[PDB]
Amino acid sequence: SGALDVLQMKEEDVLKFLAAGTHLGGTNLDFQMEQYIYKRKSDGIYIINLKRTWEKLLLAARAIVAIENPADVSVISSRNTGQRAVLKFAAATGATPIAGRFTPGTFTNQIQAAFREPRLLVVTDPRADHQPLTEASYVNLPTIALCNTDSPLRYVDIAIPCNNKGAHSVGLMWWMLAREVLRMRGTISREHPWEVMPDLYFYRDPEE
Amino acid sequence: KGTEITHAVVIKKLNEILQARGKKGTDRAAQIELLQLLVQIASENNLGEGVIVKIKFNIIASLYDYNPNLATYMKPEMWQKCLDCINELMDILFANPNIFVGENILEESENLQNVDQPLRVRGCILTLVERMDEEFTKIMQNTDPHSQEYVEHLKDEAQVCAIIERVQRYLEEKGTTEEICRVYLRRILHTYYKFDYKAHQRQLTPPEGSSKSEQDQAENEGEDSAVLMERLCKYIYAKDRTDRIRTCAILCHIYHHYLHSRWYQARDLMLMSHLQDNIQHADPPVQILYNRTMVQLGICAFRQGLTKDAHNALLDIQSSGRAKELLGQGLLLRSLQERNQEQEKVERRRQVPFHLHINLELLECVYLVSAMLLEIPYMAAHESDARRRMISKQFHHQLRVGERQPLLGPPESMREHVVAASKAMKMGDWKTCHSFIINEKMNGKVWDLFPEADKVRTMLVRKIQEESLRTYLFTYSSVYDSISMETLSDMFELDLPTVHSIISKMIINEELMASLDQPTQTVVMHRTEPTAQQNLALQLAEKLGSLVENNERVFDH
Amino acid sequence: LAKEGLYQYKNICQQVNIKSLEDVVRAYLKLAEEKTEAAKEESQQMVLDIEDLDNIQTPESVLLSAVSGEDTQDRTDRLLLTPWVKFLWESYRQCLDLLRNNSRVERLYHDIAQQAFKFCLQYTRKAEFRKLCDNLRMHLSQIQRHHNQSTAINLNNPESQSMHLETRLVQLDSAISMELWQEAFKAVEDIHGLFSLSKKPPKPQLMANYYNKVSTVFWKSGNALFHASTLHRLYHLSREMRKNLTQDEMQRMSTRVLLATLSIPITPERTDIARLLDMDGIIVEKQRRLATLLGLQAPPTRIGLINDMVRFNVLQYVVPEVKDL
RNA sequence: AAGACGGACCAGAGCGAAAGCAUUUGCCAAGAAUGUUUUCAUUAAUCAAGAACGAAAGUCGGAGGUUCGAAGACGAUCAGAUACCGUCGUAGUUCCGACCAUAAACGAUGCCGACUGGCGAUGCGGCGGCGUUAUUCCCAUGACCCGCCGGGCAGCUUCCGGGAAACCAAAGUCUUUGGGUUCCGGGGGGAGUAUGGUUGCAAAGCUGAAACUUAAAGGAAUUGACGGAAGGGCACCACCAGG
Repeated sequence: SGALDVLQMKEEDVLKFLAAGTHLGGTNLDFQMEQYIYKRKSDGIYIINLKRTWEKLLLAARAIVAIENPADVSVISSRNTGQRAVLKFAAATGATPIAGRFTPGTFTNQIQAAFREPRLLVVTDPRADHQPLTEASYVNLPTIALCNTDSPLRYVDIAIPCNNKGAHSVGLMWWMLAREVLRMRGTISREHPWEVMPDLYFYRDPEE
Repeated sequence: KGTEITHAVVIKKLNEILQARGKKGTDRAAQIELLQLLVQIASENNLGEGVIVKIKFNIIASLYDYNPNLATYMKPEMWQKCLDCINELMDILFANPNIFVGENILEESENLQNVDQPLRVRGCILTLVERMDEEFTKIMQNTDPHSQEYVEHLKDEAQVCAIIERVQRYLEEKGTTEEICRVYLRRILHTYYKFDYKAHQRQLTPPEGSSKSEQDQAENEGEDSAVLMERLCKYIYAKDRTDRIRTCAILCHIYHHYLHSRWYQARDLMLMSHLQDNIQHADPPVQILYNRTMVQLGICAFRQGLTKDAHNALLDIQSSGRAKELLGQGLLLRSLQERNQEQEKVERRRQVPFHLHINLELLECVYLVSAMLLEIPYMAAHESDARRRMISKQFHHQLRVGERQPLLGPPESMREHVVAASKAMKMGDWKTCHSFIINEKMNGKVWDLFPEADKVRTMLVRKIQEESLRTYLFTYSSVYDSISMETLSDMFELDLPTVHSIISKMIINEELMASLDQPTQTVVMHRTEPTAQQNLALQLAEKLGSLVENNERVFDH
Repeated sequence: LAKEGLYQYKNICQQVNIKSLEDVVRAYLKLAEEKTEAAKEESQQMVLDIEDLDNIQTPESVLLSAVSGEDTQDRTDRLLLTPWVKFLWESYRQCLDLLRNNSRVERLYHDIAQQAFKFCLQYTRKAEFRKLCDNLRMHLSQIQRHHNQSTAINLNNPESQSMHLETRLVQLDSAISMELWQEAFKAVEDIHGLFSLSKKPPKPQLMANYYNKVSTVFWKSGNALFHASTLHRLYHLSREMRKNLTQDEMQRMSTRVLLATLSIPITPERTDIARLLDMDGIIVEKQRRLATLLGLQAPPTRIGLINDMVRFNVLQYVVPEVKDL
């Protein structure tokens, strides 16, 4: 797995999961995400399993790892809370950030304003990124999607359960998934955690 | 009304009350009143008068089931409807015997052997008397103490006890011996909290011009048939071995032996039946009755004035703060232990009626004062710079909670009357204790509780006089080298055969170096010395020096 | 009377102190009726109870008195109880009555002492006790709010004068002495600091002299070393008012000094043999400590405490029979 | 006074085989759901015949006719209106006891049984809750919340699958064709006419053709165009104010 110890959640991670609120989920019944739910709050708010978060945080990184290019890894964030995060994901991982609208046709559409050639897609919310997920399904593209307890799961390959909506739960996973790949391939090597905080991350919060 | 004919519809009109109860939803007001409609419509007699017999058997069953139905704890007027018709059914039964029980005298309308079992319905009539008794048990429990109406409901106990006579007299002792677990206990149930006050009106009313007719020679014997039937069914609780009730009876016999008889028997029967162990397996609400019993042992230790037994019957009780919950009245946040409310609901739906509550302020004045006259001359030996028997966890420690009170003015609390009399006991003046105890327990009505309390006071008069004479001798011991017997007979108001029993036991049992000439009535002591009491105080120290030095080698080897 | 009082908390914290003070008058008219509602049936049940015969009820009196059923009359006892929702709410209001409490410094602090002394002498001495602990806390925590409240405007000095009376009356009448005298001693000590805050007022100190003079009776009843403190504090704080107020009581002051001489030394030997084993030095410390409260820190002896009154020229001023005695 | 009818409350709700059922209250037996270590031991399934029920108008005979109201007629309407319209009104409506047996009795959609997906309600019963509220001195109630169980009403939602599409967890598990049982169609007519049967008091109901006629009829869906369909904008070849 790599260095198995910090790959079994450290309290630095564990607090940040609580700090970004990733453990929380929605209120909706699942049939593909209820495995990733730890428990539910009084009259229903789902505590997700951070074990399921981390173990999918490892393997979806390991899907990106041993691709010799982050250039054919197009990471996707239509949410503005992750647009700083995929900016700081592409700053750290080197992947291809996708902010905002997909502009339908980058994967189809010979005659088009653009064309991209990825291999794996990473998604903040497959409902907010369904237009990537359509053209992921069109031209044989696997897709990692951050899924909460209300997310869609059709055409969704390996899914990391997170709260991943609104809060810093978005920018923590991009802090963590860029952690996990530099943990595997980088100068934060040999499965060491980061020394870079998620304050280079979490989204802008227009300032004073 | 329902149907205007005889017997045949009426049993079906009887069974329709018997059938309609067994539902998840059932009102039972109509079930009661139609039975009275079937009383009057059975104007035929033994074609219908026997129908009333099962109607009165089923009125009470309809009256009883009517009030775990809305509230709660049956209303006592609904219970007095039970009290009316149980009386009325026995009024029928005294005129009845074994008719509509049938037993092939006739069959229609007869035969409680027709469905079913002619004694069992008669036996369940006795179980309807239980239903009169069970709600009255709640009525004695769930009615307020300060409420003067609680006394009004408590007046109906003799009316129940009348039926306890009237059943067993109409019995036909199938019901007696089969229910000798209970029908005998029904005789206990009106005995084991009863009083010597009526026994003073029974036995100590002089039978010279009062108990000359056979009227006071039948009702007073019924007052002591209850103290008879308990001994009559000691030997039947040899048969009816029934350790949930047998151990419970013998403790109530010990009640009768302590209160209703002489407490020498109650001391024996506790030693006799050995009820240290049976109480555990047999329903520890009987342990509450056991703890009620050894309290009442200490009561008749105090009624017989025995101070050690007032301390030693309050050994399973007053070595613990359990005695609050030994009447079942402790609070949940009284400590960090009493949890929870639902178990508190179980214990307090169970326990206890207010006439079954007792005076714990008396019990503390039983427990504290009894060792106050003991331990103070005892500690006056200790506080004479000679101590080896300092007993930890004692009335000494029950004194400590009242001792260190420099602000304490007038004695007003029950412990304050003890602690003031304790200081009066420490002065050696006997008279000063009597101001602090006897008047203040009349002020707090604690003396006002017994008819024997004048003797109990007079017993504790001499226990103050003889023992403060000892603290007179214990405290002023070094300079008393000649001690009178003529003066001390006049001083502490104690006659010579007491004083000879005092002063010899002051010389023999205390082992004071003292010459005595009882012909001359003179005690000659010469203790020698008070500066060598420090030599005794150092031999208090250095003897401990040799022991743990030896114990240093005892553990290590 | 409490849910509406929760409005009366927040609705009448709206600066109509005409309305606030009149409701304090109504806060007595709360209790003025339901004091009498018991007090009618105090007679009227006992009209019926004497009309009832105890001779026929003698086995029920055995069911009463051997049980100690103690036939109280709940006609009173429940009409006794319902003005406690009227009483205790106003005490519970009092700590929250900040920034002026002058409808209550004038009235309610003393109206509590008015209402308490009725119901304490009627039935409720234990409902007195914790309430006086409650009042002392709702004295203290109300001060510990410090939302525009001081003592030096003589706000807390009549709050003292009410609460001191609330202590000293029940103590003398019938109370446990260990507890309410601490409610007096914690009142007297703090308000000695509040007198120190409010530029020592000698007339509540003359009341404190009377609080000593009360205690001189009580410490000839309870503790001679406290009486060694208090009778020495009785006389000189009066002798200050002989100078401060210029008392022209030349028969009384010549006879209060002989009152101050004779009782003051008499401290015999202790009789407590167990208390010597039970660490007398803790007790004499409290005998010292509440004498430090009164300002006569070490409890003075037999003879040298006389000599305080002898060296001071008031022994000359004794009505001369005692002087000869 | 008369006779009529219980609005609103009143719903993707209930019950009832449908046709159906809206004042209260009572009686009467019924039926569903639910729960059920109860019982029967497979008694089950579906259905020609056969039978029940089956709106309405009609009719049979009354009551009834307040109200309305086929007919009916005007007043008005229009080239014509008998119609809509206004007026008056018969039968009818009202209701009883009959026939009638029909309806778009339509959900245009056999039964029963099986299997295949997501959610949130609601009527129901039973259950789970340190759930709330609520009464009596509080429990046990109930109102209600979360959850569950069903059998419901159904809804929403998805390459569940299909379908000509429309749409449909059924209108899926069909060419990879078969759960069982009943019913019905073979392009369009002529025509439910003829013909006979047949009932019904009749009105009419039911069973049920041929000659001849025809290469189209039909269905969805796309696209136009149209509208006395609806919603948008603009021009003095359109208005306004005007000359």
